[PDB]
Amino acid sequence: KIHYRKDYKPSGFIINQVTLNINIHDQETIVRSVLDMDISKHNVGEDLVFDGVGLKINEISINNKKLVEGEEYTYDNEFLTIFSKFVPKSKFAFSSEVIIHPETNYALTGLYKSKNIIVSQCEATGFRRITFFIDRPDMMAKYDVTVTADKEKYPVLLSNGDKVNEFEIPGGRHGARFNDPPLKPCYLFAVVAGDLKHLSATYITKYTKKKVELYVFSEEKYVSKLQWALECLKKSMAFDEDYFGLEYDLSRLNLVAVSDFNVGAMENKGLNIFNANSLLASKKNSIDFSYARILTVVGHEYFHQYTGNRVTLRDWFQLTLKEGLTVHRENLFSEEMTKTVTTRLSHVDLLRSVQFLEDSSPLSHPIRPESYVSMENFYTTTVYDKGSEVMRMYLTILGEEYYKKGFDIYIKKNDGNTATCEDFNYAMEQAYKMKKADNSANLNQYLLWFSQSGTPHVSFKYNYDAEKKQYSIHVNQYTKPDENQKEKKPLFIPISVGLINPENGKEMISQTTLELTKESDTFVFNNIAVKPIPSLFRGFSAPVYIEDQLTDEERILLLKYDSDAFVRYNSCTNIYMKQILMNYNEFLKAKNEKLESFQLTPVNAQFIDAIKYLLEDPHADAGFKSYIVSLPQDRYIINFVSNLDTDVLADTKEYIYKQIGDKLNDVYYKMFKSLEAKADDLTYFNDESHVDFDQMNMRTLRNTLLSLLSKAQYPNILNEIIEHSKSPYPSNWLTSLSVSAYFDKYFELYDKTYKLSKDDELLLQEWLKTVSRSDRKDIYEILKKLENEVLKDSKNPNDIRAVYLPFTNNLRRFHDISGKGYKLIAEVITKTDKFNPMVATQLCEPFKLWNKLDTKRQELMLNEMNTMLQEPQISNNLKEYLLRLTNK
Ligand SMILES: CC(C)(C)C(=O)N[C@@H](C(=O)NO)c1ccc(-c2cccc(/C(N)=N/O)c2)cc1
Ligand SMILES: [Mg+2]
Ligand SMILES: [Zn+2]
Repeated sequence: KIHYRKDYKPSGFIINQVTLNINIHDQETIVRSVLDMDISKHNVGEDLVFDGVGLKINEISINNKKLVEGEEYTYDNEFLTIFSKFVPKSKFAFSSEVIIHPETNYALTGLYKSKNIIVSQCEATGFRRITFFIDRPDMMAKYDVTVTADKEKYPVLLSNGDKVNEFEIPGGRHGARFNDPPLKPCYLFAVVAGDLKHLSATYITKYTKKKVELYVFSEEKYVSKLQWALECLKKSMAFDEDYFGLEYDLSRLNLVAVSDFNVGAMENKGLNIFNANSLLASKKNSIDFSYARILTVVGHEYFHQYTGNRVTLRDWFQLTLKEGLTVHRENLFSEEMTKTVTTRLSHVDLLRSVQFLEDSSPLSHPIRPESYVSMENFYTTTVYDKGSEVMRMYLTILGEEYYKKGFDIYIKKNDGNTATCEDFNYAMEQAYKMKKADNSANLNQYLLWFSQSGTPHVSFKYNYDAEKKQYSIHVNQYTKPDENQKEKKPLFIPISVGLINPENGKEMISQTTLELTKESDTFVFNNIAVKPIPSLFRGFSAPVYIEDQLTDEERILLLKYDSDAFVRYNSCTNIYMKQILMNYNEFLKAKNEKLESFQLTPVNAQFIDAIKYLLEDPHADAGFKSYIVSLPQDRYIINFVSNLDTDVLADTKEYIYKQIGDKLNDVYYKMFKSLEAKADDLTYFNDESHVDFDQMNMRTLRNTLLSLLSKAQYPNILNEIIEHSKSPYPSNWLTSLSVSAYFDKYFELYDKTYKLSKDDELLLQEWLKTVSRSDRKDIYEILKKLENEVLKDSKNPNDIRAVYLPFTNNLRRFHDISGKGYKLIAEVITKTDKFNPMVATQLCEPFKLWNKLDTKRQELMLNEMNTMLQEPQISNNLKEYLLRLTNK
């Protein structure tokens, strides 16, 4: 069935109180539930219909009268229908006892078992897999939850709210009662049982001086990997206090790591549950990225406490209101904590590669969709990351002072209530009126950011009159028509701009944000002493395709002398892209015309000189340096090429890398050697509280340079690779594995790094990723080895994703013209879909670009998708996803 946003209507029923008894046993979990219910004003005497998926009914009742199946109710394993004539017309109690088995729940939705932990996951529609409920976010209720289990196996019992009772039970069992008086939607319900060890701390709030108990949990084996997460939690609480003036309102907050998790983490009230790879880390057993990952994910779930938990959603179409806004708050947090420009750059890099691809694919949708079949296919990079950019633009338009005012209005006005995207825009509009100093100013046009799909294209024309010292910027915006909107409307686009004097590299004007509200506009500047080079969309001030129309000479100057990190980064990107497009077409024509000889346009020499200039600047950011020596992501490039021949693009990249390498390899090597001391500094290796993001960036640079030098077969570089494998940092000795791919010492380091990784679950998954991403000619044989020797029949999403997803980024091998890469992944998708439809859909990501490739590869991918579609036992999740992707 298809749900439509305009069709929203309040339920005809009210659920005031939920009283749960969850009794966990060896071969079953018995769930007893009493729902104190009422009749709403929207009731028209309809049947009482509960959500309830895969529940085994022992008994159901109304006001303690046992109901008879068939006569008074029906249950089709999805909906429990109680005929209206048996439904009371005033306040009543609905009770039920059902049986579920978390032990065999491999979908990881509802209540399930992860190794030796019983854990729940209810967003979005997972609560209905635990007990009967009107499973929607506008059904707010109070929760009284009791959990019982075997004491030896599950000594630690957790749920939302305050633990009010702990008691022993005959037969070596024990129970714990949790009462949570504040109203909440059921997707925020959580329960955890297991042999958990913890680290703890006490946090005192900034303004009201409230004592908050912080707990982080994991299995005993990995308790030593919990410290950084605890630090991140404290940092998160501090930032929301310092930036937004928001304090935590509960007495206790628990973070819990589990090994089997479909996503990163979940913001269950007082009981945040994490993928282990997004909470656990140690410097000996984790790559550098884990530390940024944990900071962001812990921060993300914490910021949800206000934007998501205290102010909730009216319905699932408003998802971006809590997700886009929280990612935004998460990004502000991370930028403040890392104090490096690459943090912002990394988010732009992800958006413009992954989300832009989605936005131009058949899966394209606005951040607030008008319809859905599977809400499990709703949680997208569009909703999250474009949503975050849409939320961030409010800040750019209003400035920090008035944004904080607007955000405060939103929280104060909607605290303890459901809300919609209109509620947030309204709050922002109030601050906009204050800032603009007139009550006529509005943000009605801004709502189009929520409803209109596709990536806007913004192009520029420039003119300078030396006589009148007058400079103008003519701006045009354009969004391609798609299946969502035949006619696209102009958006409110904020363009943060600077003007650089090309003669001395100085700023010519103060900080300025151009407010483009029409299809096109001309912005004029007086008293401009000399023809400037425009610095456009500073900080990437809008989620758009930027077409600056600058010469490479101008882009080089910005790269060298502009103040804004993104514009420098983007100028470099634009120089690369122009080169990539030119060489691609040259290679393409040669292939098509079967030429015996042809010419390639060399890489701009002045550009190479500029890279060398920045690399040799001691005061330049190391992380920034790693970006400029790296070509744009393949998934970014494909947005600019029709019928992309992946082999030709691979040839293009290889030529460009070799050209730059032929001039800069000596510089690369010199830097790789000189960076070693600070990058691999071991001083704080045994201090899990000391995290230096600048240092980790230096390792990123070294490992990027090492990769370039290895591919280039730089003289005696194998020696460097061998010594690199002896480094204590996993980021280094895992890099040594992947860069050794070009040498016969590869399988030696394969065995060495495996032995180092095999005893840590998360580290082994990083090893799998490194092997999967290895630039090997025998990569298919290697994958077969991974399946037979390591992966086997594991149902762990982390294991499966680790083995297969990095390989799909192998431009040359995954897109083998035989189609065997497409066939391989499709088999894994179909296989995975049998027990975990959600992860199966995640594994479909490489097919998202299917209609952007050359016609042969289009046919190959389409055939595999249609083959998957013809699987008799295909899930609703996978089917709907593939149907949309293939325009059926
Ligand atoms: C930060 C990251 C995106 C990695 C994450 O962990 N997000 C979760 C979140 O919002 N935590 O607060 C997240 C991501 C997806 C989902 C979700 C919920 C329901 C369905 C689906 C789904 N079907 N994805 O394909 C995905 C739930 C939580
Ligand atoms: Mg403070
Ligand atoms: Zn979230």
